[PDB]
Amino acid sequence: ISEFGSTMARAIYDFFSTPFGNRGLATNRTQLSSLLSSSNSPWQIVSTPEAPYPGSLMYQESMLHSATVPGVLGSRDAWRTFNVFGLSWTDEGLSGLVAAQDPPPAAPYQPASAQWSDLLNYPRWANRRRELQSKYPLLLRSTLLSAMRAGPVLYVETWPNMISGRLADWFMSQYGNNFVDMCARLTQSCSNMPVEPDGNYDQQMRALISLWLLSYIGVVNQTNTISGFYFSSKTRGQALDSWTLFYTTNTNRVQITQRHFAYVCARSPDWNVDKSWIAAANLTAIVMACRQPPVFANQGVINQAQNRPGFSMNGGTPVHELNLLTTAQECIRQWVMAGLVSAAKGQALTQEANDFSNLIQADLGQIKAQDDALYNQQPGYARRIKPFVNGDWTPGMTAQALAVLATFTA
Repeated sequence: ISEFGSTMARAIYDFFSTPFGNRGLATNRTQLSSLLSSSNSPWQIVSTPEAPYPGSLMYQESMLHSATVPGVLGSRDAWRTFNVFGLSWTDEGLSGLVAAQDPPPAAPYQPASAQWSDLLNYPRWANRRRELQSKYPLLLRSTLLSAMRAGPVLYVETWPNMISGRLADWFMSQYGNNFVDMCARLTQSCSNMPVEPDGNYDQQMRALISLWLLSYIGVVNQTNTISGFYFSSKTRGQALDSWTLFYTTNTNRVQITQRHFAYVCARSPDWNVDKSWIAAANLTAIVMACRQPPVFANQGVINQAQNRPGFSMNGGTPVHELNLLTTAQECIRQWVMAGLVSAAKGQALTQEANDFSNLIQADLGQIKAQDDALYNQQPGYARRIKPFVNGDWTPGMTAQALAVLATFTA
């Protein structure tokens, strides 16, 4: 940890496309169509058959970027004849995606699997910088999901008396609010981009992610607060989980002595149902977009994402992983230990977590198995969620990540 953190404005605008397998990019035109806005814009538990989970849109949008963006970078007129999956751009500014001609003007673009793009090769983005910067958090979010072996990474940073001054008043203005609402409002505030490293929006987003995470893992709770603040949920690891911002006058307040940083990813596929992890993953992309962030350890990203200058390196910042169930269980263990619930209410809670994780393993397991089968056999099949492997359900290195995160209060 540099004592200052990541103060450098962003100067490199790299994009990493989604890995795909034997039958190409696991999307089609019906799925891509479904992601667009009323105005045809790709840049603007409510499940659907097409997108079963919250984490579905994240994956499916990474395929939309990978299909549509890397193919127009060739120049100023690329958009006139460019088409992919039956879609074409409306203008050089990539405002909207509409139906292509068929036959098209040129041969349709072929997405490439797990491939890097320098987005500054787009002449318009090289000259009108503010219009790349405003799209880049979306594009970075895709890039990071594609580079991750499992679920989405979080940017996790604490610093000496981090919630104070106007940042304190800001958190107090949100007393009793839901975490996901807070995240959506900040996304909302960032639309008109000007996000400077260490500015107000930046410091809010970083402090929100780590306040939340440290409550998610149980080390921050009502007996152990950051400048009074903590998130709470009545349930833990369960369908009903809902994190509310609370404030305490009279309980222990941590004394952060130094700056702390970690990248933390979700190992287990239940990340797909976790709205708070996903909302934290979205802020993470806005936070990372505005700066040059820590360089990833190579072992933290898939093979095709290694050794990208400014992004990944031998010796980079490690990516810690969390099995979500293990973490729910550990959170609960922290709550019993803090005297926040009885030892018997701890068991009830563990059992409702274990029980919910059972229904999610099975629902995702079947989505996986159907998707895998259909991807290999049905041409032009649209996968509904990022591919995973059954081993992602083990704890893995969860305990290592919990031990590191517990030091973030010191």
